[PDB]
Amino acid sequence: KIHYRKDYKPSGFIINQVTLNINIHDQETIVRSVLDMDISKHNVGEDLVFDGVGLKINEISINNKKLVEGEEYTYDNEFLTIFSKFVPKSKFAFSSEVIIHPETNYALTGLYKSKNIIVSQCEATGFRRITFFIDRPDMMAKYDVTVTADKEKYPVLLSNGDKVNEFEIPGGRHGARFNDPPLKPCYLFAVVAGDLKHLSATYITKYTKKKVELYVFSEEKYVSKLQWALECLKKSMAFDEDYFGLEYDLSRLNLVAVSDFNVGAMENKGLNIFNANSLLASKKNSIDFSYARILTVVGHEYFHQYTGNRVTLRDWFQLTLKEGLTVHRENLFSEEMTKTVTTRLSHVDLLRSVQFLEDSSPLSHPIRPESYVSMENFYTTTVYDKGSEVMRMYLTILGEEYYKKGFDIYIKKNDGNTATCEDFNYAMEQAYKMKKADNSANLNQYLLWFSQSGTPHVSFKYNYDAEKKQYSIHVNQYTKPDENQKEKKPLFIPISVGLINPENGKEMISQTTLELTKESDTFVFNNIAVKPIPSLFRGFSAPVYIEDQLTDEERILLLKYDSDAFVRYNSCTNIYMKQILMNYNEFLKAKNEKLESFQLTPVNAQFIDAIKYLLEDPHADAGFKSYIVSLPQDRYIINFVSNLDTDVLADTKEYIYKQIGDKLNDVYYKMFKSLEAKADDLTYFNDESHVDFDQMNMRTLRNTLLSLLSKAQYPNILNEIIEHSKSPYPSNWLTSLSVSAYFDKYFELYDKTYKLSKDDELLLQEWLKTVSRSDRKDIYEILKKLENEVLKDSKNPNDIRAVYLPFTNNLRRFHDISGKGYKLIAEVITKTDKFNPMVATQLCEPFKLWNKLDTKRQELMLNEMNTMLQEPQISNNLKEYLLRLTNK
Ligand SMILES: O=C(CNc1ccccc1)N[C@@H](C(=O)NO)c1ccc(Br)cc1
Ligand SMILES: [Zn+2]
Repeated sequence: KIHYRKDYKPSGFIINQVTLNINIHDQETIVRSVLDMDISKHNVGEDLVFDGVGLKINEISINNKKLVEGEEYTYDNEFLTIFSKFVPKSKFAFSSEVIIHPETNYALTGLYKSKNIIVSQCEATGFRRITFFIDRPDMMAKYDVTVTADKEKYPVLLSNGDKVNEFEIPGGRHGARFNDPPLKPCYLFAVVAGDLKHLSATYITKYTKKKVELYVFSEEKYVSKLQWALECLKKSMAFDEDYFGLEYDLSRLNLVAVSDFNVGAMENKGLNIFNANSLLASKKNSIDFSYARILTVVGHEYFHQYTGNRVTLRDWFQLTLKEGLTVHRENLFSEEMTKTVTTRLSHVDLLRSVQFLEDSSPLSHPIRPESYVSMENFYTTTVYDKGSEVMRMYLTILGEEYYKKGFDIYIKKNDGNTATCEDFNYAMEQAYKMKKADNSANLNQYLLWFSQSGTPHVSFKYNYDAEKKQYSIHVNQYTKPDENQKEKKPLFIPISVGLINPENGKEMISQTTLELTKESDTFVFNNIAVKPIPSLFRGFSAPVYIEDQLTDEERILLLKYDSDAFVRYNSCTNIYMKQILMNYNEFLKAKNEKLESFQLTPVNAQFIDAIKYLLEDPHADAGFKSYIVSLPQDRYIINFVSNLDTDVLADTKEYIYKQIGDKLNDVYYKMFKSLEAKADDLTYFNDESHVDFDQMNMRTLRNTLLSLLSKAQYPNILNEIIEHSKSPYPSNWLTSLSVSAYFDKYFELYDKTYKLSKDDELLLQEWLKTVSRSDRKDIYEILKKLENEVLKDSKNPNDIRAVYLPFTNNLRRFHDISGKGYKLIAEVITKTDKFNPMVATQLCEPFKLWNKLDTKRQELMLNEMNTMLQEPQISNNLKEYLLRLTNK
């Protein structure tokens, strides 16, 4: 079945109360469920159909009358059908007893066992794998849940709500009962059982002065890695209080880390469950990246408590209303807490690489799709990250004060209810009306951000009249037709702009957000004393392709002197892109024409001079510096080249990196040495509450320079590499492994770092990733060694994703013209699809650009997707993904 957004219809049934008994045994888990139900005003006498996947039925009843299979109900392992003739006309009880098997549930959806912890994952459609339900988010009910288990193996028992009873059971078993009176959808139900250890704190809310208990749990081995998460939770609570004025409403919040998890974390009410790699860190055993990941993922699930949990989705097509909005709240949080410009830059760099690729691929979809078949395939960077950019533009358009007023309208009008994207637009419209002093002004055009797929292109032309002191910015917007809209309409595009005086680098006009609402417009500015350089889309103010039509000399001057971090970064990006496209076509012609000699256009010398200038600026940001020395991401570049030949791109990037290194390697080396003291400062190495994002950026800059100097084979850099391997920080010593790929000591540092990584589950996975991404000529043999010596038959999604996905970014080797790379990942996708369809679909990520490559590689990748499509046991998830991806 394909579900279409236009076909939403309230249920003809009501579920008022869920009473659950989940009894965990060694070989099986027994779920007894009583559903206090009713007939709704939309009933039309239909069969009572519950969702129920993979359940072994012991018995069902209606009003303590056991139902007979065949004459009274059919169950096909997916839908339980009780025919209307046996369905009461008033308040009735439906009860069932089913058997499920968490120990062998390797799809990690529903109830499953992660190492020695039983844990649930119910969003989107996992609750029906636990018991029968009308498994859809508008079906709101009260929950009363008892869990029993062997007490020695499972001493800690958690579910939603208040623990109201704890009782011993003969046979060394024990039980706990949890009552959660407030209504919730079933995807927010959770249960956890295990030998869990914890850190805890008490938070007192800002206004009600309520005492909230905060618990963070892990397995005993890793309980020393919980401190940052707890700190991040407190920060998230303060931020929503400080920025949005929202307080936590429950008496307890639990965070739980498990080793086996399909995604990052899950916002189950009062019982947030996390991938261990997004909750656990320690400075001895984690790379720097973990600290920003934990901060964002803890924040993200907390912010869901309002945007997702208190204000609910009517239906799954509204997904971006909770995910896009929560990512937006997440990003505002991280920007505030890290206080570095590279936080925002990192979100743009993700959007413009990953999400732009998806939105020009055959998978392109608006942030509110009109249909789906696999609800799990709905969870995408379009829905999340373009969703967040659409959510963020409300704030750009409105400003902080009226944005907060509109957000408050939304929460006040809809708290405790279901909502839709239109509800949010309406709340923002009310704030737009107050801001414009015009109650006729509206945001109806803005709704197209939700329904229109594809990335708008925004282009510029300029005019300066020197005698008139008059400056004109002519703007054009354009979206390519795709499979979702033949004719694209103009969106409401807010363009944050400044005007830079090229003589002194000063701002020429006040804060200004151009509201482009037509396919084209001309914005004129008077009293402009000299010809300015425009600073366009400051902060990346709309999710668009920016065609700035500036000269490289103009872009260099913005890069040196503009006030906005993103426009500086983007101006640099654009200079690189111009060079990349030029040298690419030059390498491509020489290859196509079989030239025996040929020329390459060198990198702009004034550009290199500007990079040196900024690198030598003591007062500049170390994180920003590391962005300017890095060419754009390969998946950003691919949006600008038809039939991209990856070897020619590899040769292009190589030439450009070499050109710049040939001028700046001595600068790179000087800085790498002068940065050591502050970057590797150990003063707070044993304080897990002390987290310094500037210092971590300094290490990123050192590790970026080290990589450049190593690839360049800078004299005696191997000494620096070996000394780096001795650093206490894993970002440093795992960096020493990857950059030693260019040297004969690689396999000596392979063994050294493995021995340092093998005793921590998460640190080993980072090691796997480092090996996987190593720029090695023998990388295929090294992956085979990982498979045989380390990965083996692990079904842990973290292990599989660590071995294979970084490798897929290896431009020369993953795209080896034999197809051996496409064949290797295809085999892994098909093998993984037999037990975890969602992760199988994640492993298809490299294929998303398949139709953007040279015709030979297009054919290689298509052949492999057609082979996976032909596997007789293919999951629905994977089949539907690959059918869409290949346009079938
Ligand atoms: O962990 C992440 C990371 N983001 C993400 C992951 C996959 C696809 C798109 C984005 N997302 C979780 C979230 O949003 N928690 O609040 C989540 C929860 C359930 C389901 Br089904 C899917 C994702
Ligand atoms: Zn989320």
